[PDB]
Amino acid sequence: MEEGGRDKAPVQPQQSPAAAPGGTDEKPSGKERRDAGDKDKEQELSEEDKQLQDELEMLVERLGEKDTSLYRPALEELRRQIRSSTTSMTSVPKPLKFLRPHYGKLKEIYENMAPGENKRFAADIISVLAMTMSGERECLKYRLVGSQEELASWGHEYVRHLAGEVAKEWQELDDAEKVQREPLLTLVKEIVPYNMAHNAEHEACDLLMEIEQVDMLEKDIDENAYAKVCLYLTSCVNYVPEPENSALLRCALGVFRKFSRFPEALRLALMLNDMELVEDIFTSCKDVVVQKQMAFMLGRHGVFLELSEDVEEYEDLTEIMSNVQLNSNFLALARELDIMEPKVPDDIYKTHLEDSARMNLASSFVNGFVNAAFGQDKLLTDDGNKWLYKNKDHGMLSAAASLGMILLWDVDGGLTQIDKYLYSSEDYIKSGALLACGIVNSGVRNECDPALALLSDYVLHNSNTMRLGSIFGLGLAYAGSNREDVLTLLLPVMGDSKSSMEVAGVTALACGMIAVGSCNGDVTSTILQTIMEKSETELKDTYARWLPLGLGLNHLGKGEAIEAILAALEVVSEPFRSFANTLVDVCAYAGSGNVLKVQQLLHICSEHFDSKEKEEDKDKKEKKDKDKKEAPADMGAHQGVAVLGIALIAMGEEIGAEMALRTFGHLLRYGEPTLRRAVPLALALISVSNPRLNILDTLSKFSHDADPEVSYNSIFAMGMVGSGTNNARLAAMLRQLAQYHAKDPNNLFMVRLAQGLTHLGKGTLTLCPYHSDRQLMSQVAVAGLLTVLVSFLDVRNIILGKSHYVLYGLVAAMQPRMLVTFDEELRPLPVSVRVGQAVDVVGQAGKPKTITGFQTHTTPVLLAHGERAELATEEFLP
Amino acid sequence: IDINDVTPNCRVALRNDSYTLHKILPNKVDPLVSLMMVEKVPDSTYEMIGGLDKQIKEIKEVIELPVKHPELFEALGIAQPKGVLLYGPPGTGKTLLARAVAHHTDCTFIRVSGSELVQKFIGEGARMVRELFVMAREHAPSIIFMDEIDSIGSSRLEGGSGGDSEVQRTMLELLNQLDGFEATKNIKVIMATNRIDILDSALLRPGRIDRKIEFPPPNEEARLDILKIHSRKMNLTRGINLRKIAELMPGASG
Amino acid sequence: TYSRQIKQVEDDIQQLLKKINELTGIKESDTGLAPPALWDLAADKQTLQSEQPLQVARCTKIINADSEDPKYIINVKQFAKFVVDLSDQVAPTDIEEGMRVGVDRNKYQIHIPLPPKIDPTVTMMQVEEKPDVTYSDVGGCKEQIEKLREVVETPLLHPERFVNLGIEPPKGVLLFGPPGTGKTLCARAVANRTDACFIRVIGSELVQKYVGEGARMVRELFEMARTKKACLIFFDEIDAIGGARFDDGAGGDNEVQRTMLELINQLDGFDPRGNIKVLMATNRPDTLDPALMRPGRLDRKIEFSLPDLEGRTHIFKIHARSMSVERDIRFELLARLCPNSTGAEIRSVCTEAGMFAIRARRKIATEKDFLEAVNKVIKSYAKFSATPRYMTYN
Amino acid sequence: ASKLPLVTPHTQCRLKLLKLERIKDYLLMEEEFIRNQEQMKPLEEKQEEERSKVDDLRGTPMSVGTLEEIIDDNHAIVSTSVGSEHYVSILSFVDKDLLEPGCSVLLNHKVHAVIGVLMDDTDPLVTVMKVEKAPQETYADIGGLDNQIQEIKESVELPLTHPEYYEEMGIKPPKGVILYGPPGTGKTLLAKAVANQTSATFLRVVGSELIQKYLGDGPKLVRELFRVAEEHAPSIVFIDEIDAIGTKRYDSNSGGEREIQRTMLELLNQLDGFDSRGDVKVIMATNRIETLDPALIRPGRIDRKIEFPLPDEKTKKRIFQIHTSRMTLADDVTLDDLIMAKDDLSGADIKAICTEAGLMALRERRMKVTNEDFKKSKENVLYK
Ligand SMILES: Nc1ncnc2c1ncn2[C@@H]1O[C@H](COP(=O)(O)OP(=O)(O)OP(=O)(O)O)[C@@H](O)[C@H]1O
Ligand SMILES: Nc1ncnc2c1ncn2[C@@H]1O[C@H](COP(=O)(O)OP(=O)(O)OP(=O)(O)O)[C@@H](O)[C@H]1O
Ligand SMILES: Nc1ncnc2c1ncn2[C@@H]1O[C@H](COP(=O)(O)OP(=O)(O)O)[C@@H](O)[C@H]1O
Ligand SMILES: [Mg+2]
Ligand SMILES: [Mg+2]
Repeated sequence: MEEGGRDKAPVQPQQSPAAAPGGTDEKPSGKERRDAGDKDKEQELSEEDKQLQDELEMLVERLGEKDTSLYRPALEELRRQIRSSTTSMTSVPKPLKFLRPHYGKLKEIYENMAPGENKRFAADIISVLAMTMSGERECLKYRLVGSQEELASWGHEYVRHLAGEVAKEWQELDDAEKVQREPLLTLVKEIVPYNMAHNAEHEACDLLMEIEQVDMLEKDIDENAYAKVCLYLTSCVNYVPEPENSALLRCALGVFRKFSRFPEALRLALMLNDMELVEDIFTSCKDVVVQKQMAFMLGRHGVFLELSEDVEEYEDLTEIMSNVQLNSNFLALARELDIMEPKVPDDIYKTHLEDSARMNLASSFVNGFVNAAFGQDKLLTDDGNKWLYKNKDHGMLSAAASLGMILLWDVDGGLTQIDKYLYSSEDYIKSGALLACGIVNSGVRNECDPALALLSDYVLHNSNTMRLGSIFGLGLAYAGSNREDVLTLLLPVMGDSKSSMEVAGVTALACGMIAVGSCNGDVTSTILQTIMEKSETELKDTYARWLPLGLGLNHLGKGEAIEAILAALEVVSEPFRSFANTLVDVCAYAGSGNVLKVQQLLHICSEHFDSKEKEEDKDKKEKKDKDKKEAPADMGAHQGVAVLGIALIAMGEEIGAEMALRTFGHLLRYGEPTLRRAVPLALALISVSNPRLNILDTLSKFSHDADPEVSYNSIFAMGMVGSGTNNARLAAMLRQLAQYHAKDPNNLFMVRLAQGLTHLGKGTLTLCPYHSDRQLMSQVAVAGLLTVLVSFLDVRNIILGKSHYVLYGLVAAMQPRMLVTFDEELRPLPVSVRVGQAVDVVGQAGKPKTITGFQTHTTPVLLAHGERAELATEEFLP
Repeated sequence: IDINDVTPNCRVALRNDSYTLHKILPNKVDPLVSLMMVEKVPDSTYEMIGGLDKQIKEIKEVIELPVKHPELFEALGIAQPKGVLLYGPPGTGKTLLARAVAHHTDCTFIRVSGSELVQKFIGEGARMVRELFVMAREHAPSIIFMDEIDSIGSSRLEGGSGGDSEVQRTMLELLNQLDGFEATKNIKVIMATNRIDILDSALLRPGRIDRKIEFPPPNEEARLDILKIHSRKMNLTRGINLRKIAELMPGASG
Repeated sequence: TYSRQIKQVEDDIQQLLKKINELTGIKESDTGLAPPALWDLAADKQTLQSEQPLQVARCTKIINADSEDPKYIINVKQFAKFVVDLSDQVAPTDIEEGMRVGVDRNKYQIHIPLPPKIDPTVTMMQVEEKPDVTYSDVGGCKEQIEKLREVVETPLLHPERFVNLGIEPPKGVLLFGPPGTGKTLCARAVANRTDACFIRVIGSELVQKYVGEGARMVRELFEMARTKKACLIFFDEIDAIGGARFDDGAGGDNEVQRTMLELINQLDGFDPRGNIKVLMATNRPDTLDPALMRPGRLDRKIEFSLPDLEGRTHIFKIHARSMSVERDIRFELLARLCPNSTGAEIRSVCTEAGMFAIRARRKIATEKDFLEAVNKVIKSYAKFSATPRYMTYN
Repeated sequence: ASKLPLVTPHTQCRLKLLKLERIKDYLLMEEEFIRNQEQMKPLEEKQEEERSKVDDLRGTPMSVGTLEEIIDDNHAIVSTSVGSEHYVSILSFVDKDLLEPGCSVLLNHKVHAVIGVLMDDTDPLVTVMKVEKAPQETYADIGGLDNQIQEIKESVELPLTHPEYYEEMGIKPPKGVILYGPPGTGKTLLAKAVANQTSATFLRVVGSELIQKYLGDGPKLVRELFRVAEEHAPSIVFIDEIDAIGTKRYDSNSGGEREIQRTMLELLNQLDGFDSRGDVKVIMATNRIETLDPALIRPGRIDRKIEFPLPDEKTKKRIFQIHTSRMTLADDVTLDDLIMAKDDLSGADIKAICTEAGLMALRERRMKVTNEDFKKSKENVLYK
């Protein structure tokens, strides 16, 4: 190699620092002049971020590193101007001279004091001059300083101002990925007190640029998915004004504040609803937002939009109250029935091409599955009526309710259709008719029969199980309304303390799907009834399927978990009687990240050999491991699958050999080859040594997913194997139901509980009893057949793009592709790589698919989500 | 018995009840040895040459040199020749002057004739022909020799000519292989024929064959030299005057 | 800030995960060992329920029988033939002659019946999969699609109106036309939409080395087809398995004539195949044998011809609806510029227009790109064009 | 193992650390749960006892067989090497997922029960027609063309390097390419350059080897070749001098001219059949394109036709400059004199002249080449 010659800096400037010890005294001019000349030369070389090895900062580490370390403290004659030239010259090399743990040694140059206005001279670097210094200070120095002593000396007073200046300067040159690194520094510093950082960044974001707001809001919503409870509340309260204060869209804030309702507080949701009602913004945006504000994301929004200007602006709430359900039914039977939906498919029954009452009972379910999307039948199910007078009285009631299930979402003439066959004077016909009427009017939330017809059936409960078959339908028809009158009316049924235990259980399930938040008196009354009834008894798990389920549903949708702890303290008992310990705990944990909490809950008993002592606790723990799947971010799924394989299937006799495949249904409902092949491996095999009925339930959960594909014919092959093995009375009905449920029609397969963009979904509550409905033997004869059929009925059928205008003129102008799965990209961030599709129809848009627009459409109504964007006309693009 | 000593394709002794490995038998004859014993090429050497000095020089400059001295060719920066063609009337020395050259430079002599007795020694089915290289590249300094049969050497054409299933198409395939797609070096091909004017045009392109050597019928001096060479193996009498005997022969062949 | 610490933590986590996987011990697989988590329960029960309780049970073939006593004559491929009887648990009803049976190793007693031989080179022809084309991208030939679907699918879907009306539907169909027209694509669509079998076979697969092999393969194909309920067979490039009987001089190309004769014989005479529907395609039908084209074997003769004017517009629209083009491209002019062309040429025109757009930098293909792609693909490549000498089917 | 591909942060942001921490916590919880039963209720070794007993059941003499048929209830018919076939049972530790008819199955010696599955034995034809290492230097050695290279690049290289340009506007890359022109013009050299530069597996075959001496062997070769190409990987198939399959007739062929037709039909079937093709690229080269069947080169099978014309004077000078870069040329020689040597001189003649001149200089033991060497070399090479 070669040394010297061209290295002018390493000759004169290196000897100048050596002679500085002799120049400290009787040479005040030179100590500033040499520093200024070196700073100017360094700034000239550092004006470009390409030559890291500067001739002064990098070449001084041979012997000048100690000189820089011995500049401020080993002088004793620093001035008010020399100190600036000492701190500035020592803050640049000390940050990188040290080893990896340099965050704890940044106080000797830069953190000691602020030299002048170094932020003025820090605009020529990205993350080297001052951004690195701010990050180092916030990593260790400010973290320990500002954890509880934010008010301190210049190491914390001006430190906050410097950090804010650095955060502003990150998004000041180009608003590049350094702007994204600014949110990281804002989150790391004062994570719990993130409100101050958010307030500091809001002022910069509002006045920064008009196009620098959408990306910041998207990044904030992207990173809002994981934080502490207080941190999550602060984030949800800081990002609300991002689309409302800084931005003028005024439509994505109300839609995106759903995550700020259950997690933070109900008062936040009430304030958001009040503000949306007050901020009318004419009618277009407000009506578009409120159309999916009845049962798509949340409810009880038709009572706060009744202002004094109820003429054209505030009257639309009425359309939300009752007209929304009728409009949805008309759309499902108008744009789909006239395109591809025939009068009666009946194709599932004809698949057996290539005799007990069980077949007759499953025929009703098959007919209901194939009669979806307003499939009203006028005496088209005469087989069920004929079989109603032979056997299976409960099956007859299920068949009668299947008539209402055929005419789903009907409130116009559904009651007359049910009353056509209702007049039978039977202990099961009345219950079936009531269930059919309730299923027909699901989601209407109207005052059709609150206490007129439903109360008429409830007032004659001096009879058999007909009393219990008259509250599930009424509760389902009032699930979307949290009115306290219905809850109070249903409370006396559970509190009657009569022999009708089934009525009390159905009342608890019905009220859980109506109100799940405040009014702890209902939960206290349910707990008192359970303590009075189940304490002096040792009977079957009818109480366990009603008391823990009722307690969890009554206190469902609250992330504070204080109510759950209070209930656990008030329900202190043995672990066998404490089956609600994990059920109420997981009901209050609808959507969140609780891997550590799950491990702690499973730490009570990991295996413990399951010595017939805490079987209810083990079942609750297994069900709990199925949780944390509402918003798993496609990360916890693999770990959960591995844990289920290595813990339940790998080792188990009763708990791990029967309910191991139960969690597969709750994991997902779209249907993927990996899960469909893992479950088939443990379901197709006979394994007669184990509980074959459990294997049948495993198959029923393998095919629990809707939207069947062309591979479902393989299951039909197993049907051939079911002729001799897997006896008909114990497996044929289950296999037929599993095959039929997946391919019901073509639409109405959304059982994943995901509304719009990332909504947690209250529909899982309707699926919550269903997951608890199939956990034992004796299939379904009296209770299961009445709940497994109508457990969930709140699925949006098909359409994702329609004008929904006053004249409804526009039909379809879109282009479909795969869903958007990008986080950081260029300005027009790519969505997917499946642009190979383009259709001009308003039909099925696909589950994991998104449709974009062209021809200067841009969806000027919502442009975010909703599946019912109005897409207002625009002509600004020639 | 250690595994590393158990090389593939070896003879071993197996016990009866458990079929466990017991010993290692001496060896098995390689397929190359069997094939060459079947062909029975009558090897020779330089001392059996009559009046072919310049041919010897020409073939030495192409065959011997780019094996022992590759640096001599790298100094000039030229490609190493790979193919040689020999032509002349039959019975003139071509095979003898390719076997002696192969023997003196210590090269494995392989000849292919498309027969079917030796087909079991190459491959089970041998749908292609390049598979011979699998048996050739493990004897790296080797030479492949193919002689054109009398179907063209003597019978020329069958009435419409067309193509010869032997010799020429095999050489086309071989020369197409070792023209850049071959990694192993020190492999060469030799051709023997007569009346080069009947070669197909695809094989007369300038970039294919790097040298062509001629074998004219012997003259009086060469005939006398061959008579002198081949007259040693008999009990002769002092004074024969072989010049007259050589002059009597009107130069037919050797 | 702490990028190094995070990277080290992630690397340590990955290494620990790999180490834990190695610890669990799902290893080996040199000999075909299943992972321990799979055969963990199947470790000891099979030792005493599958090793001694189960026997070797060799397979043999019965040749004939006699009355009033079983006394069955059993033949094997390598050992001798014996006289034997049944076992205790087998009825004498399902012991019909000429079919494979199970036999002991010591006393030679029949135990179970077996299915017959299958010749795996014939078994590989079952499709077992579905291509991904539909009838929605087969534009330009609506009438041919209707005429083909009237016979291929409808009788199999609703077999109640034909029986009620006492009409027996046709069985075979042949598709002919110039190359590139569409035949194989239509066959793909049919195989996609179907629900029964789909046994595909190409004529070049029936040319065997030994004498008397093609007829055997055809017999095995039709036996396997008859075994199942009812499903379809597809013959591709039928003009390679038989042209015409022309034996003059030295016998040349007549074993293939025997194969063709066996194929002909399997479709008529002494209880025809019955519930099997075949369909064949070729590009030069002028060379097929007269005895093969008569009704009763090839009832339908759908013809595919070059599109006139609107077929070209439909092909252009359906091959370029996943493009990136502007709003002012008219396809009628493009259709008028190629008077006699096939669908393949139009698809190539679209692809070359896209490539010309990609050439320099741009993101949106313009009209000039389409015009110059048409000029370079149709006018310049008309040297080869493959078309003029097959419109005469020669 | 694709456990979690969500590493979108890829920076020093809190997102990457949070995702890594969550994945690590989940993995640690899973490992603790897995080892809870491994350390709390083992009840057996469960590590070496299993292998010991499966080896005890599996005897030391171990024969082989071939699958014929399999029944669903975990047994199958296997044929022995001698010829006898049995009805043995299939064990439960034999990972019954790769059991395929014709595969070598490892059987016991006592009761012939299925106890294992054995790997394959390579194949003595794959190594025959597979390229191992790059032949020579890339396009920098070609010179002259500068226009066919971009077309072959668009056909082959771009989808491998940049499978994003085609996805922006949704088109498919061109299917096939064919190279034609007078002999000695640089088709095989460009194929060599493509094989050097690319990263996919390269398979080559001369068209004169597609005709065999038995009946029904050509179609078998084509089927097996394309099966191999489709089963390895994204690959490139190079067939050169294809026209030689039709312009030459050999008496060694048992069949006449009809077997050539059958081979053609099989080749068309393989090129544009109806089953899924996968991702295979085909390159063809010939110097007589007027004798091929037109139905073989229709759009949809071969999409691009590329012509190689005879070089001009500028290309002649460029080829002189290329081929004498490492030669010690004396100042007497001039390339312009040799430029006008012939009216239709080709690329191969340049290399022939240079090489033979070098040889002639080597004969006389002279390192520097003179003008007379070239003067005699051109006469010795061209004029005959
Ligand atoms: N009606 C059509 N619509 C769209 N594309 C078509 C149509 N007809 C033919 N094609 C095009 O033809 C191409 C190949 O067609 P195909 O191979 O089925 O034809 P063919 O008549 O069977 O050919 P060949 O005689 O060469 O076997 C397809 O990739 C498709 O782009
Ligand atoms: N344009 C060229 N640039 C450089 N070298 C060339 C060129 N054209 C020909 N050559 C030389 O010619 C030699 C032979 O060329 P190559 O065998 O690839 O020709 P081809 O086009 O395949 O002809 P053929 O079909 O007659 O075999 C090359 O190795 C190279 O040295
Ligand atoms: N120049 C020669 N000197 C001595 N013997 C020769 C000469 N040329 C040929 N022969 C004889 O020819 C016989 C072999 O013939 P050969 O030349 O190998 O056939 P071909 O001409 O086909 O190569 C040898 O026995 C050898 O004695
Ligand atoms: Mg075809
Ligand atoms: Mg070539």
